Amino acid sequence: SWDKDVYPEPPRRTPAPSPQTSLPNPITYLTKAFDLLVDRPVTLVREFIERQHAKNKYYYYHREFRRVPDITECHEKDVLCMFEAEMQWKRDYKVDQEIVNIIQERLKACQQREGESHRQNCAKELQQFTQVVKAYQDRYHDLGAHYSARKCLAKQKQRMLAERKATKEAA
Amino acid sequence: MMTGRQARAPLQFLPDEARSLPPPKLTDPRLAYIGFLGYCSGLIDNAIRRRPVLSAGLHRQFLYITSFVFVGYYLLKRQDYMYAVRDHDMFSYIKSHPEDFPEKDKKTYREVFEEFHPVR
Repeated sequence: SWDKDVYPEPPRRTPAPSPQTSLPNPITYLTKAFDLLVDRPVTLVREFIERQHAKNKYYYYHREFRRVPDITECHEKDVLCMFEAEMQWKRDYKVDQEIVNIIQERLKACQQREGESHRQNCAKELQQFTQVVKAYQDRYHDLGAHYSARKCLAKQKQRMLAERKATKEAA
Repeated sequence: MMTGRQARAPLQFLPDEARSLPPPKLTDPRLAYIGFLGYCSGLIDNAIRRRPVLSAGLHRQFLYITSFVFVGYYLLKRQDYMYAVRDHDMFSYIKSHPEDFPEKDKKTYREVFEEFHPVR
């Protein structure tokens, strides 16, 4: 199972099949034969496997990390804490890449689900995708293949300096 | 470059203050490497005289190993004494003259400027 909020789905609306001809549709008989031949033995096998699972149950946990002061509260050429800051920054980079993957999956699922009405029924998904890729480009882009927290800090300082000269030139 | 240090007690391979250091153990990896060098020298001596390498001259090989391990132990003791002298003199002159060694105020990353060059 998955959490419904992180991967939302609108509720389905399947029409009732209204027959208008006297010819019986063979797809209903095909589905009935499939449920009589395939669904029951697979369900029985899955029930047996679930019983064998419920005989012996054990747990696994999700690892967590506490907060360390980041690269901006570290003395220069001081390795024993700025290493931890770089470590946490790389972990945040990986988690943020997974967040972008989640948003991309949401956008593609919206497009495929809405089909021919994708130009109208998925404005929110495309807007959120545009926002998250704009912020991702403003955070991590053009870092290089040897990226570190110092490079990202320098890029953020450069961006804030450009913002400062932007509001100074506009006032 | 230590011409003014050993001049008070010249021609001393191992002085008295060298006994103040922890002596190297008999299981030092460098000492075992020098013993391996002695064994290799014994093997080479057996090989160059057309003898069975792993059988002949067992007492010769043991003497080679013993002599090499002895001279290696004494040379390692002298090396340890010399480097103790080196870093002791370093720390002593650092302590004696702290005007030429100011304490640098290590600034944090929150205000120092690092130039960023984007890659594209």
